[PDB]
Amino acid sequence: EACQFSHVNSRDQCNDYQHWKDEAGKQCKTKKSKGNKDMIVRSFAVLEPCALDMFTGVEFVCCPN
Repeated sequence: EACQFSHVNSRDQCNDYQHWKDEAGKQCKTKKSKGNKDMIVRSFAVLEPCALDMFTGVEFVCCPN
Protein backbone atom coordinates (compact mmCIF):
# COMPACT_ATOMS: atom_id res chain seq x y z
CA GLU A 1 0.00 0.00 0.00
CA ALA A 2 2.38 2.68 1.26
CA CYS A 3 5.54 3.62 -0.63
CA GLN A 4 8.15 0.87 -1.15
CA PHE A 5 11.96 0.91 -1.11
CA SER A 6 14.18 -0.64 -3.80
CA HIS A 7 17.93 -0.45 -4.50
CA VAL A 8 20.38 -1.82 -7.09
CA ASN A 9 24.04 -2.52 -6.25
CA SER A 10 26.54 -5.05 -7.68
CA ARG A 11 30.28 -5.48 -8.23
CA ASP A 12 30.13 -4.56 -11.93
CA GLN A 13 27.13 -2.22 -11.68
CA CYS A 14 29.30 0.90 -12.13
CA ASN A 15 27.49 3.83 -13.84
CA ASP A 16 27.35 7.65 -13.71
CA TYR A 17 24.94 9.62 -11.53
CA GLN A 18 22.72 10.59 -14.45
CA HIS A 19 22.84 7.06 -15.84
CA TRP A 20 21.63 5.69 -12.52
CA LYS A 21 18.86 8.30 -12.30
CA ASP A 22 17.46 6.84 -15.51
CA GLU A 23 18.06 3.18 -14.64
CA ALA A 24 16.51 3.51 -11.18
CA GLY A 25 13.58 5.09 -12.99
CA LYS A 26 13.09 2.11 -15.30
CA GLN A 27 13.61 -0.36 -12.45
CA CYS A 28 10.64 1.17 -10.61
CA LYS A 29 8.50 1.76 -13.70
CA THR A 30 8.99 -1.74 -15.10
CA LYS A 31 8.25 -3.05 -11.60
CA LYS A 32 4.66 -3.39 -10.38
CA SER A 33 2.70 -4.27 -7.25
CA LYS A 34 0.92 -7.56 -6.56
CA GLY A 35 -2.09 -6.20 -8.45
CA ASN A 36 0.03 -5.51 -11.53
CA LYS A 37 -0.15 -1.82 -10.57
CA ASP A 38 2.35 0.98 -11.29
CA MET A 39 4.76 2.99 -9.13
CA ILE A 40 6.87 6.12 -9.65
CA VAL A 41 10.20 7.08 -8.05
CA ARG A 42 9.81 9.27 -4.98
CA SER A 43 13.45 9.44 -3.82
CA PHE A 44 16.78 8.71 -5.50
CA ALA A 45 20.46 8.85 -4.53
CA VAL A 46 23.60 6.87 -5.38
CA LEU A 47 25.10 4.38 -2.89
CA GLU A 48 28.60 2.91 -3.11
CA PRO A 49 31.40 4.94 -4.83
CA CYS A 50 32.96 3.89 -8.16
CA ALA A 51 35.43 5.36 -10.68
CA LEU A 52 35.96 9.16 -10.67
CA ASP A 53 32.35 9.92 -11.69
CA MET A 54 30.51 6.65 -11.12
CA PHE A 55 28.71 4.56 -8.47
CA THR A 56 28.87 0.79 -7.87
CA GLY A 57 25.22 0.90 -6.78
CA VAL A 58 22.23 3.18 -6.28
CA GLU A 59 19.27 3.39 -3.88
CA PHE A 60 15.83 4.75 -4.77
CA VAL A 61 12.33 4.82 -3.27
CA CYS A 62 9.08 4.03 -5.10
CA CYS A 63 5.53 5.31 -4.53
CA PRO A 64 2.05 4.29 -5.88
CA ASN A 65 1.42 7.94 -6.74
